[PDB]
Amino acid sequence: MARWKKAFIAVSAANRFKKISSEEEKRKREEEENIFEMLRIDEGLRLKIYKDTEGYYTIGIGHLLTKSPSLNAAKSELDKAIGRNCNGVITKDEAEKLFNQDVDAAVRGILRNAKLKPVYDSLDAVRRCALINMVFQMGETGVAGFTNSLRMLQQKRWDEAAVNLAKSRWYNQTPNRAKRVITTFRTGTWDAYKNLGENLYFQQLTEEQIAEFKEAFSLFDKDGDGTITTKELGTVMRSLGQNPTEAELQDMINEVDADGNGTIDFPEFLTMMARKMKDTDSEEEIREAFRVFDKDGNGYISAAELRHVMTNLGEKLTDEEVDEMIREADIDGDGQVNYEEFVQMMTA
Ligand SMILES: [Ca+2]
Ligand SMILES: [Ca+2]
Ligand SMILES: [Ca+2]
Ligand SMILES: [Ca+2]
Ligand SMILES: [Ca+2]
Ligand SMILES: [Cl-]
Ligand SMILES: [Cl-]
Repeated sequence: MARWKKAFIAVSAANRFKKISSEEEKRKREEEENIFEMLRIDEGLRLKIYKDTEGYYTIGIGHLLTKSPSLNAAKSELDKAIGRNCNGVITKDEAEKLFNQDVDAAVRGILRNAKLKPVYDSLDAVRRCALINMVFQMGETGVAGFTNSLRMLQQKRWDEAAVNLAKSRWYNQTPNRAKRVITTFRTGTWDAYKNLGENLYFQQLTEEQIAEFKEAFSLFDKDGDGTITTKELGTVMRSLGQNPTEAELQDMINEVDADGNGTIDFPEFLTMMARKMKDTDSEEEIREAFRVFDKDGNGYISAAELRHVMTNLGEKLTDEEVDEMIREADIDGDGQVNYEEFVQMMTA
C-alpha cells in the first residue's frame, strides 16, 4: 500500500517543484530573450566562424573562440563548446545556448568585480542589460574604468550618467551602439531597440501519512542526510524525463527553502506538499501523476510501465514485488491498472 503512495507522492512532488517556480522561469526566459535581441542588434548573430574587428575568430553573438590566428584552433574550441563536429557552422539554437552561457559568465564576472557589483545590484532588469552589453563590448576592466558614470548610475542620476557616458572614447569609437545603450540606461526601457526588429520583441496529519511522506522524501534524499540538494533534485527530475538546467533546479530549491539554508529538509517538503496550487484541482494532480505511470498513454498502467517508474524513482523492488503492486491495485482483474483503479489506490 505504502509502495504505491510513496511513488505517487514523489511523482507529485516532482510536479510541484516544477509548478511552483514556473512563473519565475517565464519571467527569466523573457528577460533572456530581451537581452538576446539587444545584443543580437548590437553584435549580430553569425552562424559561421568570422573574424571580429580585432581580427579574432568568433561566432554566434560575439562569442570569441580564440585569439590564436589559427582557424583550426577556432574550429576545435567551437567543437568543444558545442559538443559536435560543427565544421565552423552552428544553428540558431546553438548560438542562443552559447549566448546564454556568455551572459551567465558576464554576470559572474560583474559580481566578482568590486567596482561593478554594487552598480549592477542597484540596477533594474533592463538597465542591468545595458551594463552587460558594455561588458560584452569591452570587458569588465574596461567598464570598471567608467568610475564617475557608474556612481551616477548607482545613484539613479540617469540624465547626468547619460551626458557623461557620451563623453567617452567608447561613444566616439561606436556611437550608434553607445547611443542605444545610453538611452537604455537613461530611460530604463527598450525604446532604443524596439523599432529595429519591427516591434516584435521586448513584450493536522496522521502517523501513517507522515510515514509515507518521509518515504517519498527519501527517494529525493538518496544519501539520507535529511536534506534535498539541487543535485539530488536534478537526479530525480532527469530519471523522470526532465532536463532542467542547474539554474532552474536552483530556483526550484530556493522557492521551497523557507529557512534559506540552501537545501530542503523534511518540514519544508511537507509544507510544499500542503500548499494550495494555482488552478490545479486535486483530481488534476492524480491525473497528472497517472500520466507519468502510464508512459504510453493507453489508459492502463502495465507491470512493465510500473517497473520503469519504480526504477526511475529509485524505489528498489523485485519484479515480483512490482507484479504484486499491480495485483493489489487491480479491481477488474485484467492485470493492469486503469485510472479509476489508480484513484481508488491513492484515496485510502
Ligand atoms: Ca566615466
Ligand atoms: Ca540529501
Ligand atoms: Ca532549508
Ligand atoms: Ca500504458
Ligand atoms: Ca484493472
Ligand atoms: Cl534602476
Ligand atoms: Cl557628481
